[PDB]
Amino acid sequence: HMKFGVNYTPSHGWFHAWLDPDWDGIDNDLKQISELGMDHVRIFPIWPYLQPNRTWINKKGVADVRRMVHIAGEHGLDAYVDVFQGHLSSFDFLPSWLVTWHAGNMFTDADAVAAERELVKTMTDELSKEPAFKGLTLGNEVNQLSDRPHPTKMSATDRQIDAWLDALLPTAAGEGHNALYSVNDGTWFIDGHPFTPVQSATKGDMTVIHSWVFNGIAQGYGATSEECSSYALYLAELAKAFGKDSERPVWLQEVGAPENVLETDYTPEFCRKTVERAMDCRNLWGVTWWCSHDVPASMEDFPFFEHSLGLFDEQGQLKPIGRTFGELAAQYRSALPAQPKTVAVVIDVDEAGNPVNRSALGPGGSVCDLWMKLQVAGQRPTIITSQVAANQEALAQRGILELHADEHPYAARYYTAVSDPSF
Amino acid sequence: HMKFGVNYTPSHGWFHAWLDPDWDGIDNDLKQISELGMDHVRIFPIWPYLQPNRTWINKKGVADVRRMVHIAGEHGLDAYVDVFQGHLSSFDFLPSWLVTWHAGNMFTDADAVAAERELVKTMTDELSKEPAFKGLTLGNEVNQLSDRPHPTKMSATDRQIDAWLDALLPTAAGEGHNALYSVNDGTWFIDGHPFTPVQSATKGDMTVIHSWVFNGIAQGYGATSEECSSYALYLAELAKAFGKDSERPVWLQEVGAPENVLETDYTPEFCRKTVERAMDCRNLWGVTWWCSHDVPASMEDFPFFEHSLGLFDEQGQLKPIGRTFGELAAQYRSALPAQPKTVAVVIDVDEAGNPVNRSALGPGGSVCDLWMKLQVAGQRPTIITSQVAANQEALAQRGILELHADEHPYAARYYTAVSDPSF
Ligand SMILES: CC(=O)N[C@@H]1[C@@H](O)[C@H](O)[C@@H](CO)O[C@H]1O
Ligand SMILES: CC(=O)N[C@@H]1[C@@H](O)[C@H](O)[C@@H](CO)O[C@H]1O
Repeated sequence: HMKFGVNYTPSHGWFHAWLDPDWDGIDNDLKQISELGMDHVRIFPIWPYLQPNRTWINKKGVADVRRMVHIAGEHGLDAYVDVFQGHLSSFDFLPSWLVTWHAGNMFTDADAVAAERELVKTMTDELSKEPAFKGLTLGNEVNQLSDRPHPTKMSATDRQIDAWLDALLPTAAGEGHNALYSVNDGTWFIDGHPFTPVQSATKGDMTVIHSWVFNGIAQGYGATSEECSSYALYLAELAKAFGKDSERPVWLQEVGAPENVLETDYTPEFCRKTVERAMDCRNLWGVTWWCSHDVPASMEDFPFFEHSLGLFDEQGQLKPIGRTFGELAAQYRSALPAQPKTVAVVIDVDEAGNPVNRSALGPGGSVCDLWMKLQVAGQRPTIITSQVAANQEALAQRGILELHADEHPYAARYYTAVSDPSF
Repeated sequence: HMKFGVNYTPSHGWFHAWLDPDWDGIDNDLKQISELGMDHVRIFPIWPYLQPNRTWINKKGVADVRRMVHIAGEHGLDAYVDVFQGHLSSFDFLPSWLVTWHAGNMFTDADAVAAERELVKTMTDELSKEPAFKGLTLGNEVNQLSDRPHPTKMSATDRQIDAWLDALLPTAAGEGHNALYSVNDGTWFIDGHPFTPVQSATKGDMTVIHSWVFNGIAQGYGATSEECSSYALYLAELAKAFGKDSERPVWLQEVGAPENVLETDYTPEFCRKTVERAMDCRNLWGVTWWCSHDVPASMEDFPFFEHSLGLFDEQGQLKPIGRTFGELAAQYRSALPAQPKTVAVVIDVDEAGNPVNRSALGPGGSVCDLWMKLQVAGQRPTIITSQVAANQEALAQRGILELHADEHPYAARYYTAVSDPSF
C-alpha cells in the first residue's frame, strides 16, 4: 500500500478561505480530489487565526478545521493537519504576540512553547473525534524560522530544537493518527542549521521530506536531466540514512513541478519520472503532490510559478499533470515495495549521528554528485552513515555489498535555500 | 453641541471578536453605551483580516464592520471607523505581505499605498450605505510605525508623509462623513519625527489628538496635580496652535485614566477634572473616552493597566468612572463654548510652521512647563506660533493681548514614548 494525496489549496480563496469559508466550494474541491483516485489530503490552517492572543484560542477557527476534515472524510479521504503556519509559499503568518513590540522566540521562550502545546492539544483532542483525521504535523517547514537567511530569525541551538520537538510532539500523539513535523531541505544541506537529519529521522513517526528541484537541482544538472528527475529518490535515500531504525518510513510529503525551472510542457513527464524513481526507495510510505489547486491569479506577490503548481487549474479543471498523477496512483498504489539495495554511498557523521559536512549533500556537492553518478550508472545506490559502514554485522544485516566513500569532498555548487531570486 | 462617546472595545473577545463575533453581546455592548448617554462610538477592524493579500480584500470582514456600524445606528449612536490596525494597545496586526520575506514600507511603497487606497475606497463605499457612518480615520496612531523606537520601523521623511496622507485622505472623503487620521503624541514631542504638528492641524477634517498621562505627565507633575488634570487641555491647545485655520476643530479622540500612574479610586476624579478643563478649549469638538469595556482578563501580554481602562467591567457592569463620564455628557453636551483667551505662549517655528524644538513641548520641557505655570496660576493660556506672534494683524484677529516666549529652552525631563517599561 503506497499512499497518494495532495496538499490541499482551496480553489476559492486559497488559505485566505479560512476568513470566510465557502463550504460548498471546499466540498466540491475535495470531491474532485477524491475522484482523481487520491486517498488523502494535507490541510493548512492559519496560526494567528487559531491563536491571536497567547492565552485565547479561536474556537470557531478550530471547528472550521474540524469541518474541513469531516468533509474530506465524507469523500473517502484521509486528512493530515499542519498547525503552525507559520510559513506558506513565501508568506509568514505570525501571531502579533510574537512580533515587533512583542517579539519573541517560538522555540526557546517558555511562554510561547506553553501556548504552542495548548493549541496542539486542543487541535488534537477535537480532531481525534473525526475518523478521517490520520495525523498531525507540527507545522510546515517550521525550521525556516530558525536560521539564516530568515530576516527575523528566531535563533536556537540543535539541543534547544531537540527540547522543542520533545515538548510538542507528545501533545500531538494519540490513538489513531501520526505525530509529525516538517522541514525544508536546509536540514540536510546547511552546516550549523539547528534542525538536523538525526532529528528528522528519529523524532515523530515518519521521516518527512519536501522535494523541490528549484533549489539548484534543476538549474545545475538540467531541468530535463535524469539527475533532476532522480532527486526525490535521492532526498528519500538521504533522509532515511540518519535513523537508527533502517525501516523507518519516509513521507514524500511535498513534491511539485515548479515552472520557474521546468518548462510547462515538461511537467507531466517530470511528474511521471520523478514519482517512478521515488518508488524505488522501499522505505517510501506516500507521495503527496504540491498542490491540488492553482493559486488564484487575483492574488499578487507570489513568485509567479506558485500560481500554476496545481493539479487543477484556476477554473477547477483537471490539468495534464493531474491526469498523470492520478494515473500514477492507480498504477502504483498496490505495487510491491522496491527491492533492497546492495550498493551504498557512505557519509561520515559525528558521535551524535549527524553529517560532518552537510554542504556536501546538497545540489552539486561531492556526495550528491557521487550518488547521482551511481544512480545514472544503474547501480541503484543507497546511502548509509559512517557508523554503519564501520560495523560489519550492521552491514550484513542490511545486505550491503559495495561501499563508496566521498574521498575528495567539496561543498554544493548548485544549492540555493530560497524559492525565488527576489528573496 | 459637545460630542461624548467611547472607543468601543468588545466586552467578549476584545478585537479578536472579529474572528468569531458574538453579535448578541455586541448588541448588548452598544446598548449599554447608548443608555449611558454617549452619542458616538469609535470602532477598530483589523487590517490583516480585511486585506490578507495585497490585491485581495475579505468581503465578509468588510461586511462585519458594516454590521457593527449598523448595530450602533440601531441605538442612536454615530459610528467612526479606523482602518489600518495596525497598532492596538501595544500589539501590531500587520499583513503578511508587508513582513519578513515581504518586508515593505507602508508609507513609501507605491504598491502598498495603492492597496491602502483600494481598502479605504472599499470601506468608505460600503460603510457609506449606513446613515450611522459619520467618519473614517485612516488608522490608530499610524505614526508609531514610522520612526524610533519601533523595532521594525518603516521610516520616511515628513515630505513622504505629506505625500502619503495626501494620497489616502481624498479616498476617505464623501458626503455625510469626515475624513481623518490619528497619531500618538510623538508627533509633537519627538524631534525629527516625520509625522508633524503642521500635518495634524492641516490634513483631514479635524485635528486629532490622543491624551495619555502615562507619557511622563503623571509621574513628573503628580498624578493628582493641577498639571496632570490640565494635560488634555494642554494637548488640545498645543495641537491647534500649528494650524492655518484658527477655528479648525480639535477632536480629543482618546483620553483614558491609566492605572499604572493613577490610583484606582482616583480615576473618576481624574475624569471629571480632565474633561472640565478640556472643554475650556473653544475648538474642542468632542471627547471620546478610552475605553468602553474592560479587556478580558483571560488575554495576556497586555500591559496590566490596559485591562481596567473600561467604563464597564468585564461582566458588563457600569464602573464609577463610567457613571461619572455619563453625567459629564449630560452636564456638557449642550454647553456654550469656552470664552476666548487673551494670554498666549509663543512657540518658535520653522518656515513651514513646525516647531524648531519639539522636545521642549513634552512633559517637563520648557514650553510645557511654561504653559502649565500660567494655567495653574489661573491665566488660561492659549498657544501660538512665532509666525502669528510676529504679525500684529494675525494677533488682533485672534484677540491676543499678552505673549510669553521660551527664553531658556530645555528638553522634556519627564517624557517617555512608551506605555510600559517593558518596551
Ligand atoms: C521565502 C522562501 O523562499 N520560502 C520557500 C518556501 O516557499 C518553500 O516552501 C520552500 C521549499 O521547501 O523553500 C523556501 O525557501
Ligand atoms: C509600544 C507602546 O507602548 N505603544 C503605546 C501605544 O500602545 C499607546 O496606544 C500610545 C498612547 O498614546 O502610546 C504608545 O507609546
